[PDB]
Amino acid sequence: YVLTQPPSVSVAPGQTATITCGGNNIGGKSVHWFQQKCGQAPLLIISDDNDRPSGIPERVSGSNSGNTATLTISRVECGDEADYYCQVWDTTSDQLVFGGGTMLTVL
Amino acid sequence: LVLLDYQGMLPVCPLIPGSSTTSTGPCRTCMTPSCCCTKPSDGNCTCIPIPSSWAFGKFLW
Amino acid sequence: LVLLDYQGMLPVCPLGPCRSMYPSCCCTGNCTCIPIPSSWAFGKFLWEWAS
Amino acid sequence: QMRLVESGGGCVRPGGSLRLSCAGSGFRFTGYGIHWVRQAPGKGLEWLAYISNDGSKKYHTDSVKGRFTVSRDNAKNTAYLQMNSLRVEETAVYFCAKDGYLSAARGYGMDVWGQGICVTVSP
Repeated sequence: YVLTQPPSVSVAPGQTATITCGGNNIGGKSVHWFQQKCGQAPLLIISDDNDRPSGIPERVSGSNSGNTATLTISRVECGDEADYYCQVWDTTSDQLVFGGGTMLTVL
Repeated sequence: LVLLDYQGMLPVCPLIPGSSTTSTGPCRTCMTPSCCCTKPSDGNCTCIPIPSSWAFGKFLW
Repeated sequence: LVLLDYQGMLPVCPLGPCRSMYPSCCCTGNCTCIPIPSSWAFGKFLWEWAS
Repeated sequence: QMRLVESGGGCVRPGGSLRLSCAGSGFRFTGYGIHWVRQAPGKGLEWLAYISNDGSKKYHTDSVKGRFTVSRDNAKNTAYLQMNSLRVEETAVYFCAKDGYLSAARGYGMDVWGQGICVTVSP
């Protein structure tokens, strides 16, 4: 179950970023989005494709529909530079699958 | 009320063991009174679906 | 069974921020969940089912 | 708060073995399944294994199946990952992350990640 995800996304401080990870049947799966800054443990920022955890800035909003699931970060600060990873439990083979990671760049 | 839950018309929530593996999950996976969910103080919305039949009887056991 | 009910120790979904452990919400976009009544969940469900 | 600490990493010979303990605290360790992920030195996250909230259901990736083996001890609040026949390309940073759902048979998604222990394998 390949979870394609763009290798990199570049934005500007104030604009918005959209990291779109897409599987064959990603609409029927629980997409979780994790944020991992350089030299740090990944941080869960989106669960159940939209449920934002406690302390995560409200600018972060996930989505999931059809063949693609997107993570939108609005008004990105320079502190949002990280790698954002998709994660879904493929029930057909019972394996958790991560995306390729999208290195956000906020200039 | 005994024939009703045979048809699954009584949506009694299954108990989440909290110490033994179950068929719980998130809201999205419920689709694949639809399911009953909890928000533990140290976890996400854990959702377990109601049984399609004998929900009340299964709950009472 | 009704004493077990007035204490609200049997959760029945009537027929959203969430909340052996008793589930505290029933859910069906976002995850919208109706809370389960604290007491007489089965009684209220039966009252609404016939109404 | 909820916090996981990995231990047991370090340099091993190609073909050695390790058991990465994962001490969890601040949460009911008995109610949540523990994942095990690895990240290559400069590459993306790679799922490695998962063990349920009691230990009944344990899943492995295909590249590690038959070599790695998850385990846990809820009484001691730890989770282990015995990694046997470790290869050269196995050097990475290994995280243990608790699942976010109570008593789930499948690890639909992590909630709290471990610090990440660096495992190197080289002569």
